[PDB]
Amino acid sequence: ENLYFQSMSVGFIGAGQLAFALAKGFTAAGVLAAHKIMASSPDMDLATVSALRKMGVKLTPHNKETVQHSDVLFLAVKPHIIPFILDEIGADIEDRHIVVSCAAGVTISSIEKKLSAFRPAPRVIRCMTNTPVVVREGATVYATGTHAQVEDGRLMEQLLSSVGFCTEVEEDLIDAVTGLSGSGPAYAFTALDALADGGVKMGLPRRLAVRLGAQALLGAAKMLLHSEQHPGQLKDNVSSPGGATIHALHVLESGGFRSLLINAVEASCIRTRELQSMAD
Amino acid sequence: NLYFQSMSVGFIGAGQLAFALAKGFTAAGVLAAHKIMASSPDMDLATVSALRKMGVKLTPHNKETVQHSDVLFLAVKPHIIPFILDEIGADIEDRHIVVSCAAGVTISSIEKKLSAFRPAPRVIRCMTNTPVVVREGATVYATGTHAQVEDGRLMEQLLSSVGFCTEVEEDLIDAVTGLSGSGPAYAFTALDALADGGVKMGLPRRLAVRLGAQALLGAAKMLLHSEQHPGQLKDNVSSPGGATIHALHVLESGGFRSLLINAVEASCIRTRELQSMAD
Amino acid sequence: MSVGFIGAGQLAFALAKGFTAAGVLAAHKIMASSPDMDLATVSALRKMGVKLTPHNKETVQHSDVLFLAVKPHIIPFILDEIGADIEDRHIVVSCAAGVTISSIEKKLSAFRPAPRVIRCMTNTPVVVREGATVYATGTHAQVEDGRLMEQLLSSVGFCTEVEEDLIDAVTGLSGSGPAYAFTALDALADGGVKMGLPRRLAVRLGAQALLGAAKMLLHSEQHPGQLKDNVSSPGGATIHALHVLESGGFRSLLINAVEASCIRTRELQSMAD
Amino acid sequence: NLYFQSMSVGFIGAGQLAFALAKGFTAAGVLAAHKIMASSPDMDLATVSALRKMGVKLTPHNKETVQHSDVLFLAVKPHIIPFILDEIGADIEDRHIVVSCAAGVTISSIEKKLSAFRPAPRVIRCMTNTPVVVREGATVYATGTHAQVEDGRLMEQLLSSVGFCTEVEEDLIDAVTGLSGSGPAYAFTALDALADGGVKMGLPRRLAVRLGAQALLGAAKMLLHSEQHPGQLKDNVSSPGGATIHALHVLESGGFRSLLINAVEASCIRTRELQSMA
Amino acid sequence: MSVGFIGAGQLAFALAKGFTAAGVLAAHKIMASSPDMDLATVSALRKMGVKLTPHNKETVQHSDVLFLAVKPHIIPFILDEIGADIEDRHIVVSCAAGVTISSIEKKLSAFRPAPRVIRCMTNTPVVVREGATVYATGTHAQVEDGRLMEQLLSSVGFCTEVEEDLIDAVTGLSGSGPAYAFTALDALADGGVKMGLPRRLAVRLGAQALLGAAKMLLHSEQHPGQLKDNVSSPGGATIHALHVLESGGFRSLLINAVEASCIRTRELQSMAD
Ligand SMILES: O=C(O)c1ccc2[nH]c(=O)[nH]c(=O)c2c1
Ligand SMILES: O=C(O)c1ccc2[nH]c(=O)[nH]c(=O)c2c1
Ligand SMILES: O=C(O)c1ccc2[nH]c(=O)[nH]c(=O)c2c1
Ligand SMILES: O=C(O)c1ccc2[nH]c(=O)[nH]c(=O)c2c1
Ligand SMILES: O=C(O)c1ccc2[nH]c(=O)[nH]c(=O)c2c1
Repeated sequence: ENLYFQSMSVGFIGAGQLAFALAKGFTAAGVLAAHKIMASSPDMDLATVSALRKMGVKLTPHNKETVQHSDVLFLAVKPHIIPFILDEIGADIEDRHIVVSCAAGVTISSIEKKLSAFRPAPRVIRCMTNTPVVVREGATVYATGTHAQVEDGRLMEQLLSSVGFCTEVEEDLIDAVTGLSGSGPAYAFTALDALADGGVKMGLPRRLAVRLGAQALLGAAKMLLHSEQHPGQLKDNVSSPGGATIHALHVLESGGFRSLLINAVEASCIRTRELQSMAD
Repeated sequence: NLYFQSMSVGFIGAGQLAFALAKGFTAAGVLAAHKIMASSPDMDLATVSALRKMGVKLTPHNKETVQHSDVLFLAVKPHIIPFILDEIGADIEDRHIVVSCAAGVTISSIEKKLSAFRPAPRVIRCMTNTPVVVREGATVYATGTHAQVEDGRLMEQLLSSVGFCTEVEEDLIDAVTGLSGSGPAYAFTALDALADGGVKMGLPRRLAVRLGAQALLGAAKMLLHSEQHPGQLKDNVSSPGGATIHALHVLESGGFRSLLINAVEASCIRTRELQSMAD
Repeated sequence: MSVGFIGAGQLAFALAKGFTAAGVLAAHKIMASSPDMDLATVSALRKMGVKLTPHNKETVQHSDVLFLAVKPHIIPFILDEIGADIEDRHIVVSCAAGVTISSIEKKLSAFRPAPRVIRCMTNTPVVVREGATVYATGTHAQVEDGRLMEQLLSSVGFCTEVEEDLIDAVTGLSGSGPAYAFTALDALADGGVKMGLPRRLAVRLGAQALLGAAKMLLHSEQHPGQLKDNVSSPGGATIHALHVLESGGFRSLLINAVEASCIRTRELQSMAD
Repeated sequence: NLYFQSMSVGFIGAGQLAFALAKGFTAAGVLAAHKIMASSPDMDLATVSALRKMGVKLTPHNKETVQHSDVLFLAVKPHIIPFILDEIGADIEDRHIVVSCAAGVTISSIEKKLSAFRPAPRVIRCMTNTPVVVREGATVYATGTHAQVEDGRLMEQLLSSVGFCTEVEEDLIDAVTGLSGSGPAYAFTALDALADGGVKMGLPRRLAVRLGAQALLGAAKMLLHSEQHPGQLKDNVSSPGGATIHALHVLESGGFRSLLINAVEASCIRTRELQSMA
Repeated sequence: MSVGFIGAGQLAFALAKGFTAAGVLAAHKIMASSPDMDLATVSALRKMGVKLTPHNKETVQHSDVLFLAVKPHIIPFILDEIGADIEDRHIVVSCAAGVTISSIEKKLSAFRPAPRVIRCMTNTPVVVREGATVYATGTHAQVEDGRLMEQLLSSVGFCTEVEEDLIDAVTGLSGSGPAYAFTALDALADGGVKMGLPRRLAVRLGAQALLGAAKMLLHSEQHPGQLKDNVSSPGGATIHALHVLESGGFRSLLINAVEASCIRTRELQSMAD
């Protein structure tokens, strides 16, 4: 509302799944006109690029053009690409820019070190988000850089709140957030596929089983978000004595279900830390 | 702009699912709380204490609920159902729609007990879940022998106000129980574990719970709004060599998918057992 | 166009058989050299019509496109043997797993500047013209070099250009993939035999099943999970079998395999460098 | 080809298998799409939409499919078969060849139900799979008590147009179900996982899927065109100390082979159960 | 002495090849009958010099010792086909797994009293004269019948008489044993290849290792655990490898195998009876 009237220009360096998801989310939110977004990519024959083209997002092979168009500039490329990108358009970053890095593991310090060689006070924000911004139910955290104004963090929270949950964190939490909510949707998609397989095994049509499993997970997550109760307490409320649910919970426990999800968060976090160590 | 002006709803049993439906129904604005009555043997229940605050009428006597109500939800444990039907069978009238939410309990068994008192009882079997309390439930129903077409349409309209609702053949309901009946508990277990993972890697517990729940909510919503297979949506998250595909490997190495299949199967089989013992 | 092979083991035979079955090369325009002129793969190229020789230098002098079909540990010795013989006309195509374009160009540049080098990763089903091939172009490979290589290798299966840093991963997937499939086919046949089928029939049916599913996926726009959903009737035989695969961590074993083959390929080159 | 000259085909059931066979048949040029009729209890399915696109005639009444068909494919679940035989049984004539594709359902059970209407029903039992849609199916069939010599011949020619087809004794069919009936789902599972492995090691998903499918297709063709044992072909692929033999070890360490045996066995046993129940 | 085979699959070929290699029977004094006169095992007996025929009755009329080398589910049909043709002179030797002497004698006694029946459990290495055979004598088998059978089958490997109730267990051990060994040899060769040996050499060395160890044990009075102790030098390579076998439950897998083959053999006969 107030952000739409700001008439912001947004740029994405990188035109893959995350850039498409955010562009789709921002336009569905009405905070940005699609034609006020510009995206660049070295490979213009990607499917995500054609989807962005149909939305009306401006597309170019030239990262400099994205930079010059943009007020808020998202870096949506892989971690090992970031230093080459900063070398290439570092001279084109202006005082008016806010540079938002979405690269997993890449530290504000490494970005500011590159950019400060060109102009002395680059405004940098580090972001970690996920694909459900496309349905305006993302989970986003951000940390502000050395030179990011207080108004810069409030602007970014306003923008990212339009497509889901958003909150400021200290940067040292972001690798862990990556393993939880960055990778989280993929754990859920895996779980939903498996639950549907279970529904089909027990005689449900696939379409119904997918719908029911997804509705179950959505409702449960919303319950927890609207409850101040522990998830174990909500689990207890579901499970009647001797009943169907408690029998199913036992077979999950017998396979170490809980430990697998802990293993997943840890593995994603650890990999995020070693992608940056390979950079560093 | 739905509102059932001439419908009175009663709950026999005042436990978790009764409160959840009454809360969902009232939050939806389709029923005034004062047109809902609930009966319970343990009037010191925490759920029976909350229903009073909403304005739901409470009574200790199942006969009062039956006499007050047109739509009668049977929200009791499965083994109590034949004792309930023995109690109020002679009080069932033509106007009544009896909606059983008892897991596993067949329409045939309910109709056989009620038909000893008055022929043609109108019976609908329901399987729903606790997220109706936030109007995001997953409900299926099957109509009995003597249920009229308007009965099912009315129940679907009512249960659609608190989440997804669709008609199914009765022999699918034990499997629905294993999937969406028990599913929220699988999700609560997963969210506790994901939060433990976040805490292990250094996040505060409160933030970890919030992020994990938001992640699951968003992913579920994506799937419901997409025509794409969940495997395609999974593919879009995982960048080559990246954090997510490394985490997906450790889920696979533990047989994560098989445990969720095991769970649906175990809940379904137990539902079939509970009934085969009722017979 | 004349083609030569340094090395005459399994992969050299598979390419030459595929190329000539494709009609893109005449067998008499192909030359192959081997140290052990007693390998069974050597006698097969003989019956095929390929010109044979023990001298690596003869192959170089007779061919324009030069395939290096030797084990990765022998490439430096081959380059040191023939490096003085490479000319402006030669396109050197290394099929050795792990071996970098950099390492080939370094050895050859000591003899003549700007060697034209291509790195290729292919697999044995080129012998039935259904291989899977990727290639990366070297520093001095001209534009027509890559296009020529794609034209040649597309005649024996799928072929596409990649950045060289993907090739070790390709090795773990389609380079080693046929071996995973042969293992799977042996095991599926054992399962058919356990359940009462004659071995010959069980082999034929399992192989046909795998061929048809692979073709379905290549010819469909749909995700393999969606095609899986279409096979599995509710409550049926297939979804019961898929559960027992999942319970054993079937998917993770295949991920483990691609990872292990890729990592070993990286080790083999690190030991070379 | 004079077998298929004036032949009309009907599918009772409009699910995934009826669609796959109708697509395969029309793609093969054996039958014309308009000469094919299908019936379903729910004309609002996903597959019934595609069949309408192809030009196949659709109806909600199975009696209409029977009266319009020479070769009648029963493409429904095994528990529905006795209900369908009760429904259309009085309409089966001496001209009809009844082809059951239901898993586990025995020729004897079908003949018993149809013999109450007319005494010599011509029955064939079939087990095929979804890759008939690209004419690379794997099909077996067994002929019933009253199937004429030309009947199995016609069936052989029809199903060979869409892939491999051979006659078997009926007592092998449950085992074939576990192997080539369910087989494609094992392959799709394996291809999804192999692509995940490629992605973990840095490949784009689209490329990883293409390479994995091509690897599987090429290996399968190699074995079909070779007289050699699959273990021999495996040995030819594995260079000493190399990448492939290292990957084969980790497959062996997880019992990869036993999982595929388990799968064939579980599918076969479920097929026997579905019949022993119904 | 004239010998016949009803059945001409793997086991019939192995016995006939072993017998004639042993010099105890002339190939022209051997007759074999099969329904599928197109099996590869049938053409091998042809090249060997064995007289072939499709008619089970011809084999019976031409031979004195009559081997039943058919699958266990076909024995009753064979007995019903030829039972009227058995005479005083015939010794009927059933090699079908699980099939009891009782069931054979019951079917044959309906035609002529006192049929002379032997039950045998052998294995494929009779083809190289290193088989393992046990036999049990029937109710009406004379004393010279057992001694003759031991003389014949000792020419193609180890042979001893047993009580019939041990034969299902023997089936699980030496009947199925060669298959366990072939599996073990394939896996040991894979291990040699992983560690850098060429496949042909790894197969030869692994097979020689197994042959020599088996011969050591047969020729020694010592317990296999004691011979194991003699191989394993303290701190050495062998004792490290034995630990990893133990950690995987190697011994229990072999016990599982003998048990599973024995139990299945009992099931197959229970289904027959
Ligand atoms: O590589 C991955 O698995 C992955 C997952 C989520 C992510 N979310 C985000 O905001 N930036 C990222 O790079 C990102 C990467
Ligand atoms: O025992 C349980 O865990 C359980 C779970 C979900 C349920 N949903 C419903 O509608 N009625 C029920 O009894 C029910 C019971
Ligand atoms: O040793 C191996 O496991 C192996 C497998 C496939 C290969 N394909 C190719 O093109 N060059 C290679 O060296 C190669 C090696
Ligand atoms: O139950 C199943 O999963 C299944 C799988 C493959 C099949 N192929 C066929 O031809 N008829 C079938 O019923 C069939 C059923
Ligand atoms: O089917 C089997 O696994 C098997 C193995 C060994 C055998 N040895 C013998 O003498 N008669 C048999 O039937 C036999 C059967």
